[PDB]
Amino acid sequence: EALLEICQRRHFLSGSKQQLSRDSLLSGCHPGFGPLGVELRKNLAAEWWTSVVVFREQVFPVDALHHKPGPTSGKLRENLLHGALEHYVNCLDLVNKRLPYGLAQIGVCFHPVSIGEKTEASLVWFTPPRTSNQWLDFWLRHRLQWWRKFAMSPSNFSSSDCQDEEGRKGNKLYYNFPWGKELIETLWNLGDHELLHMYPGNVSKLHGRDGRKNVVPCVLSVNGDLDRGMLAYLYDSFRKVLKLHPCLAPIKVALDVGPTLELRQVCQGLFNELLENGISVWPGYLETMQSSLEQLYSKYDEMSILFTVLVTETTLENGLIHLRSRDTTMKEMMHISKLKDFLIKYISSA
Amino acid sequence: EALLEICQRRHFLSGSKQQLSRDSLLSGCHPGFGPLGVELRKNLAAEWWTSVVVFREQVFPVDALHHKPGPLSGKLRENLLHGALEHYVNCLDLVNKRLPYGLAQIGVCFHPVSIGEKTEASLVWFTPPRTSNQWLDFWLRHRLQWWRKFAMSPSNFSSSDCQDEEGRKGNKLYYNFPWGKELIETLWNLGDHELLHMYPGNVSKLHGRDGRKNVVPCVLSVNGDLDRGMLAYLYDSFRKVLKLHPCLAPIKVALDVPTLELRQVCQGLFNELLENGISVWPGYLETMQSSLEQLYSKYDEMSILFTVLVTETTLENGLIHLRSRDTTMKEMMHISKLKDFLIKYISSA
Amino acid sequence: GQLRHNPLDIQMLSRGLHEQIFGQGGEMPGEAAVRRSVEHLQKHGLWGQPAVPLPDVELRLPPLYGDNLDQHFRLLAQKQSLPYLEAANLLLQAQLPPKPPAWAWAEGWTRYGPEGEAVPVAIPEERALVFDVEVCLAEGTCPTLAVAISPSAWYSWCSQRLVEERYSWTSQLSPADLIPLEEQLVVGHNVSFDRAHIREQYLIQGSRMRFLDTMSMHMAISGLSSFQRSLWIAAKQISSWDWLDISSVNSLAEVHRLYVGGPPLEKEPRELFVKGTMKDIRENFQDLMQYCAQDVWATHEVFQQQLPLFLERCPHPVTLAGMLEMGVSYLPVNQNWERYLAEAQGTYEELQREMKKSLMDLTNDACQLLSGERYKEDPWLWDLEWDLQEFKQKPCSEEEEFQQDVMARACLQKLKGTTELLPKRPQHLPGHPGWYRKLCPRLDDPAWTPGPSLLSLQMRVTPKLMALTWDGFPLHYSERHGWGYLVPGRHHGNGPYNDVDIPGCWFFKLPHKDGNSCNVGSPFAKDFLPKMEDGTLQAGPGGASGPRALEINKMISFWRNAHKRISSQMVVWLPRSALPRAVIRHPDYDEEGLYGAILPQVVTAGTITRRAVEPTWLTASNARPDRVGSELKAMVQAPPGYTLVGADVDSQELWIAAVLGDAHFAGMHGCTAFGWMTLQGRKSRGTDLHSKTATTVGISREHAKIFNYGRIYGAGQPFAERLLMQFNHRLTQQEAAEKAQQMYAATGTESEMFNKLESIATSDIPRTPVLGCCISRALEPSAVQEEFMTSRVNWVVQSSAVDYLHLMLVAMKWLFEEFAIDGRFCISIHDEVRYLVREEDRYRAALALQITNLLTRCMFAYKLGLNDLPQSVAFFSAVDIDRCLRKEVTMDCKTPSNPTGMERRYGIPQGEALDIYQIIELTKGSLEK
DNA sequence: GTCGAGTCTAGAGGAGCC
DNA sequence: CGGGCTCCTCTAGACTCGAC
Ligand SMILES: Nc1ccn([C@H]2C[C@H](O)[C@@H](COP(=O)(O)OP(=O)(O)OP(=O)(O)O)O2)c(=O)n1
Ligand SMILES: [Ca+2]
Repeated sequence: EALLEICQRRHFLSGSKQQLSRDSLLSGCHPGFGPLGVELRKNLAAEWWTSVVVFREQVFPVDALHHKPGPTSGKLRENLLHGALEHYVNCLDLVNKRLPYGLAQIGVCFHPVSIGEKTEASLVWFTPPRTSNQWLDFWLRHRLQWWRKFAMSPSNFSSSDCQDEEGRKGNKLYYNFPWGKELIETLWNLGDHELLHMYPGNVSKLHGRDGRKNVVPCVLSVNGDLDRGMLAYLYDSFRKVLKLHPCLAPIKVALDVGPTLELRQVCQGLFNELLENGISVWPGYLETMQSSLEQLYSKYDEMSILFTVLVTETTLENGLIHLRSRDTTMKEMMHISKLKDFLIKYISSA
Repeated sequence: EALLEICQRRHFLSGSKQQLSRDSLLSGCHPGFGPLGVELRKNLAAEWWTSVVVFREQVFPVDALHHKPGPLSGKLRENLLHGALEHYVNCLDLVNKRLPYGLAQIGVCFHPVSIGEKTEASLVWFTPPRTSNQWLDFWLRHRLQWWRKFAMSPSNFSSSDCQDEEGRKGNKLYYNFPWGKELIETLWNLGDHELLHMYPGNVSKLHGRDGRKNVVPCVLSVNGDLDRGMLAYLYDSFRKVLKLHPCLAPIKVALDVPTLELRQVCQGLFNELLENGISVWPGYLETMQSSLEQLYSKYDEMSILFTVLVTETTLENGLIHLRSRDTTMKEMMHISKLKDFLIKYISSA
Repeated sequence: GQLRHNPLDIQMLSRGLHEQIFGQGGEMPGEAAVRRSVEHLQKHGLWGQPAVPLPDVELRLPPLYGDNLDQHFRLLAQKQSLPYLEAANLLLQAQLPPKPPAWAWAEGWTRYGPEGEAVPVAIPEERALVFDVEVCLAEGTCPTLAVAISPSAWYSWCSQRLVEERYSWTSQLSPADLIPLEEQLVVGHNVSFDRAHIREQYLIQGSRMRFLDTMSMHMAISGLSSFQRSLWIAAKQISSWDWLDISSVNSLAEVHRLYVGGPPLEKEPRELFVKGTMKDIRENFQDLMQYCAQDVWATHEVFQQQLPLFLERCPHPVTLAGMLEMGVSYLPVNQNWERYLAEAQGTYEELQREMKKSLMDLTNDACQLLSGERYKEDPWLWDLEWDLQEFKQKPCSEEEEFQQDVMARACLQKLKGTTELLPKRPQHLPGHPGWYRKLCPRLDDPAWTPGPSLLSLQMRVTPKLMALTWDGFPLHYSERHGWGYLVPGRHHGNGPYNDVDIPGCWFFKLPHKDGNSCNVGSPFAKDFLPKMEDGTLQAGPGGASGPRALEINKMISFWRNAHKRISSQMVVWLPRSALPRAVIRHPDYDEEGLYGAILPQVVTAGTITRRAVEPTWLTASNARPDRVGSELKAMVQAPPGYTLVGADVDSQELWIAAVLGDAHFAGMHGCTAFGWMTLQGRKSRGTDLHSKTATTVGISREHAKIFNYGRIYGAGQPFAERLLMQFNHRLTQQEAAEKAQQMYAATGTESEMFNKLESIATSDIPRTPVLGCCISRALEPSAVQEEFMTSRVNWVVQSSAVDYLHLMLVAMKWLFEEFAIDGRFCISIHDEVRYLVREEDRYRAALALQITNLLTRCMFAYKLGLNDLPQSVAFFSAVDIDRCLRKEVTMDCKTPSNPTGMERRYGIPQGEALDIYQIIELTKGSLEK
């Protein structure tokens, strides 16, 4: 229960212990995450987007409405697959009817538990039937590597081949939570049945190009839970330290001062620099209720803050600022001019 | 009507032409957005976030659910204010009982029309009554500057002062669409009434340090529409060319095209540009080719900043044709200086 | 009656085949010899054992030209290699004008007439050449320039990538990117390398150009062993040293100093073609081409001094024909090769980062022991460098907000300009300890990765970081005695060592798989995985963290040591025009696919036993479910319409040693106990000697091969015990010694083999008992006395196997040419022969290979005078007919990089292994169409 | 004008093949 | 007394070269 209390103290999970029952967190009946939790979820979404949509020439974003009107009134969505399949004909025009191509979307879906809300990342991968199993294996490996490369213990991310009630091939991704393995991502090799049902009539519209051959694509659907993924990463990260990934740490750097007026302007300039660079900074030069250095170090360790920048009296003399990392617990004296390049390189090369 | 047709064709808006209408776009009942529209709204959200939450130590994200349980049988949320007000108590501990602070959020809000879903950017500012109107005017000026920053004609982003029935000062930002003026944002000075209603009694928990004394802050509402903002920017940016601002345009460079070696060079340039953070449209994958005029028209209607062409001469010298959306002036530059040129151009504006 | 038996009741060859091969007129062994053999067999308890007859085979063999088998083989080899001997003699009678002073700066080939005039020609157009090729290593594998020596005129070649400056060239090589050459003969020092840059050598259809190698003939005439090479190099800087003055290493300078002995060879100090760019080559064109011409001239002189000696010491034409046929290796590939490279590299990187995550976490958690000087209490990390270095030192309004931002930025900029105060060279992590500094790359590195990325299990601090323990004792490294562990005190395993002198501790080395003399260099070897699983070797964290490190090390060990070789393999992708119509019209042909080939750079005679040597393809691991990228050979896939038809000889050295011992004892098959045991056994019943050993001792059949071949060539009983304990962990030290005495002191069974081998070895001029090829001049008893005894005794059998390979190659080429079999030689491992045959002629190729094996066995028998051949070894057990290249036709090649197998990831099906009884039915017993 | 960071070679141990 | 090959990574030594 130490992880939940640390999340409460560092604003990852809101509410008291009553609302922090792990069943509530898994189901989605919990209240919203804290600002640090929101930042961690946003980092996960950004990394997922970079891995799936940005670096693929055939994957495009898609916007699916949160509600599904009609057949007797409308309902709220439970999966992102339906809305993405609703845009297949329209998005065929982007890739000039070439296969494979994908539609991706990160959003919130509602399922009965009380209504539990889950942040889900989906990828509908229209493929010719010839290489559908090959693409399923490739996406299994790719998504498993994506989950593992941000984890301190990649062995806790596993896979399991599974068959649907109709015999459709598929795979399931799990994380080894302390209580048990909970499903976090599911790949199904759905055929053309969903497309044919959603588009009754002529199959000429759905004809994609497999090389020089027209064919109806096989819907490889990938759905991943980002709230449960964030909780899994919080468990994986957890001297009490949340060793979140440098590309997933909610707060990259916390700047503190150890000449009240001059150091304030120095820290303000460094704050503006790192921010414009693209690095979110926790202001540690504003806390009137100052504490000892060890207490600040413990607080920053519990907050998954990668670096603590210290501006002292000697900084004005020679420009050297102390810099402590979350990993070795050792700080290093580096010049102000070189701080932005070092931080950017540390974040990018991670 | 031509702009909406271009947006539908160029995947700024999804759905059929008949479904997409002005009223549906302004009410949130439209079928949705295409990939280009999604990326444009994402750029808008990123810029708004950088302008509000970033560059400030007092603004924090808000995580408010889409439904409000409990007796009014839950209902879909209509605004992001209630989540911030519920997080008010914990955020005071977050700021270590300081004052003032803020709780800004971008999310989908549900409004009856049918079900109308709008992406709204709100800003709940908690300030002591001593400096209420000062912060209200500060937020008004900063929001108007942000709206006018990307506008080709910033005179169309109007601002007005309106008084509500309750008798509270407020502002209403607008955009001058061709048919008329539509509300894209609204500011109100609600006060502490909502917080008192949501926390009846025991005002000791709501006290914050306004310097030395303890005060219960007021509530400032700065609520805008990012979907209406996207439409306003599209109308302001409209030879059929969508002159979007570089910070908002979804696709920066279009890359086109011995097929094998040219494809390899284009793939290397594509990887470099993507790794450096520049979105590229992979037009070189298309075996079918059309007139270069058609390519330029397509890339202009897609609000693409530049079109890069790799040809046979590239292998020998490394020069690539470069075409500019704004100036329509072609030039030859070395393929190893394209990334730095694009980064400098983006940073410049 | 086709069934025949010898006086020892061993089933001999069928009557028809015996009459076709041996004819008639053989001499009976005599009553005394039969009595001796029966007495020996009854003494060893093998005369009363029965045997199940094998089905008889009736074949209409191709007409043998000569009066007997030896004359037939001589005629075949002379017909095969007659033009090439003439070209070599043309080289022997060649005089050239001095090299031109002004080399031509033109693309293509240039012919230099008298006085140095340069004439552009399309090709040298000659029958014999001396060839050297220079390649800009920093640019790729495309050839840069080449100079050729013909008896008439000099020739020089310059590439398009050396005369023209371009922004970027294509990285996928093509026949248009190679040197255009081509009955022709090409001579070079490492001609295999120079062969790989010829445009016409990558065609699917074969060519009549053969290549002669200077290193191969040097090894044939006066070669040196690896230990001999080391001793030669040490002496250039065992009581026998007469071999030094007549031998040298394969370096062209040393070879020219040996065979010619003129002025010392001139070597460029800059080495621009290896450690330089294309601009340096363009600036120093004349000097580099002059060096190439000098190397060509030295090679020509060495060839002139070597060829008569090689013909003297290897007078059998089959030797030369097989050395020429062994240098035309050809391995087809496709786009699956590129995909395999990508997948193997990706899997290697994934496993590497998975291991490095745990390693970096352990290292980072160890930096906290610096605080409070707590490292003195850690048994693993009390002797590292924990020292830290010091750093080297020589509601605001709009206007108000803008002014505040400008002032903050200017204040930052003013303090930003203080960079001149600090030294230019950035200090590498002064704050962290020294052991942590050594594990971190510097920021100047373009491939910088955060954290201690420069860490691996092979380093000397990893076991201390992982707190590996042996029987509850922390691991300790001794520079004198390798690894080990510290027992508190002041246990008997591997003995104590007082040299470490650690206070109040004892040092015991880890058990090495090769005895107490060897030292363990890393606890993460494959031999320590059973000890990690058992529990003697444990990690401090415990659980799966420990064993997973060793598992991943085993998985990625091969790719770590072979990715540079495999990825850098010179692949030339043939276009559609160069491909045959059969490949294009086949259904499996892919329009978007690639079809190329890899030419192995094979040194035909790189061994004192005249064996072949290839850095990669003779070291290529077979597919395994644990080693990453172990499907290397499985990626050699035949083009559409083609199949890789080949086979492996069964129990080669065992049969050669047995037949030699029998011929020494009496002129019959199965005279000695060892020969009788070798013959009595089938491979379909699992009763052959390797399978019998694998049954008697629980080790696998490959371990049985290792055990038998060690016991043959002088391995002692302690070696047998160590091998048994290594390959079977259920055996104890006392139990393993029982089985060592059971197969060593109970042998004499193999006395005649030893007698024959020591008779050939101690002879003044040792020769192969089949083709008469002599041993290297640096191994004759007059030069080495009693030294190198094991090498010399093994040389007889190994060179006999090489002669077997030569005979197989000659016979296969003859059968392919005579009956119009569409195919070519693919690759030959030391006892394997792969042939790239069309799908329509796979069974004809199988029958041809069976006939070749029969003829080679009969030749081995006849040259020893046995005048007959047993039916047990007269044919191949099974001939593999598969599209890809793998040890067995049924393995699907499942790998960490190839998890779905060859059938799912690629389109490769499983082939068939067919015996003679099935090949005859499939082709009606005739090789003709 | 002394000294620390590259550079290079070499030797050992491990690991593929037959 | 196994034989014949292949090559790698790591560590130590020697060396050099520049920076102060
Ligand atoms: N450790 C080894 C392995 C092999 N060889 C030699 C002896 C063989 O004659 C030759 C061929 O290798 P194989 O292992 O293929 O030997 P076989 O052909 O006898 O194996 P099998 O017949 O069981 O396929 O290599 C050796 O001396 N020592
Ligand atoms: Ca064999």
